[PDB]
Amino acid sequence: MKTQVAIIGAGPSGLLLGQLLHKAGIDNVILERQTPDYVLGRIRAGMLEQGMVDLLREAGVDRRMARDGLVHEGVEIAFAGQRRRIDLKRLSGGKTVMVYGQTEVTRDLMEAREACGATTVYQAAEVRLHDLQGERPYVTFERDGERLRLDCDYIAGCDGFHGISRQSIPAERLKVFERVYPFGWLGLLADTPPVSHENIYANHPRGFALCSQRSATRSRYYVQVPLTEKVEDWSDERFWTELKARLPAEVAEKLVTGPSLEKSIAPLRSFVVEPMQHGRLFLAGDAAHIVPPTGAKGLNLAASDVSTLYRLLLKAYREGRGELLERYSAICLRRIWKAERFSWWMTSVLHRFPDTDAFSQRIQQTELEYYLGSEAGLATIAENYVGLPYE
Ligand SMILES: Cc1cc2nc3c(=O)[nH]c(=O)nc-3n(C[C@H](O)[C@H](O)[C@H](O)COP(=O)(O)OP(=O)(O)OC[C@H]3O[C@@H](n4cnc5c(N)ncnc54)[C@H](O)[C@@H]3O)c2cc1C
Ligand SMILES: Cc1cc(C(=O)O)ccc1O
Repeated sequence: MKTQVAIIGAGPSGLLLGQLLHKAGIDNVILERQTPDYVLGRIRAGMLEQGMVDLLREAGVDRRMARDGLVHEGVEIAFAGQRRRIDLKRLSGGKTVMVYGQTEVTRDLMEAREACGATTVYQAAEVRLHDLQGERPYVTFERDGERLRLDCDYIAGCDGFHGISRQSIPAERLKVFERVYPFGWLGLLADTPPVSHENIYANHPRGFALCSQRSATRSRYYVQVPLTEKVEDWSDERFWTELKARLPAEVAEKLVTGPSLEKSIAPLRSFVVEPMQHGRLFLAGDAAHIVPPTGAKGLNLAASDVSTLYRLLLKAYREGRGELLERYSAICLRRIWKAERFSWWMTSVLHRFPDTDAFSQRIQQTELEYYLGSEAGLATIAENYVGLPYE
């Protein structure tokens, strides 16, 4: 097989890059280890920045999102008996966020890719990269018993955190920045109407809680839990009871509960690798970095990475200077770290940390009081929440 850009992974990163390159005229093929049904089996929600929204329109996959998508002009933070709404639209200057799940985005992208007949190879196992600093890089994999080879000019590592792409770079070339938080999120997806038309973050002494949406008949809730916890010790019953205890009464009153469609515990991690590339290999999305989901930034960061790689690959294949591709890591990392900072801040002020002292609690409380009580403070949250202007 011959292509111009070999893409590893058919997640939202790889698919979006694939479709963007398609419109541009750049040949590309995607290799996915799992099956389409499995990738779509991944039930992850989604809050979208306008940057990602507009990027889906440019890729031509905006029709269904324009229909099923839900716009939020604001978001709520609850703490210390208070409920404070952040007017995102007003504070950021017209900008908003979009409720549209990653599962839907991934579906939409697949449909556009199948519809246009672009190349995608699922069940591609033992994926291995070759000659990365060489001039004829190539990929090798096995499906249906046969061993194939995909020749290429460039390789896009969009194979997520546990992908082979990052592990294909010599470790001596990479520096890893990592923070593991002492808690996880116990999440529950239910076929119930959301308690609020905007999302609600809650800092409660018992722990963090989050009320979120998917459709308008499907809700997504989280409560922070210790990593000592196992999902089997948490009935739907126990979940709703804890969630209600961590919410304002006037919210818990209005809360429609129900059976769990999905119930899982997710650990919170920060992760960044520098640089994000090696020769003809470019990492994007979870392959390069992880954020705690408190900021809802991982998928949006994946988008910005892909947007940068797409536009550099354009100026490369067109203007014959595949040298601007050296600027990939520096450009992405500037935005990645700003996302890591906000996601870290959000996590730091909304969660309860073990073995913290009285001073830390008061500082956390004062952080919320100041930033939610100041027009400037509110603006710093808002502009980060909707997404800072692209680079
Ligand atoms: C609970 C939770 C809530 C979140 N909420 C938000 C939110 O509200 N807003 C937001 O912007 N982000 C959110 N995120 C972040 C988002 O889910 C991820 O950042 C996003 O999935 C990253 O996409 P990706 O394509 O880079 O990686 P992935 O989605 O993991 O895709 C990687 C693909 O590559 C495949 N693959 C792996 N290894 C190989 C291999 N060797 N060979 C071939 N293929 C391979 C995988 O099967 C997979 O299909 C949330 C995350 C979690 C866990
Ligand atoms: C607001 C938000 C929502 C989700 C979700 O919809 O699951 C995850 C993380 C978030 O910060």
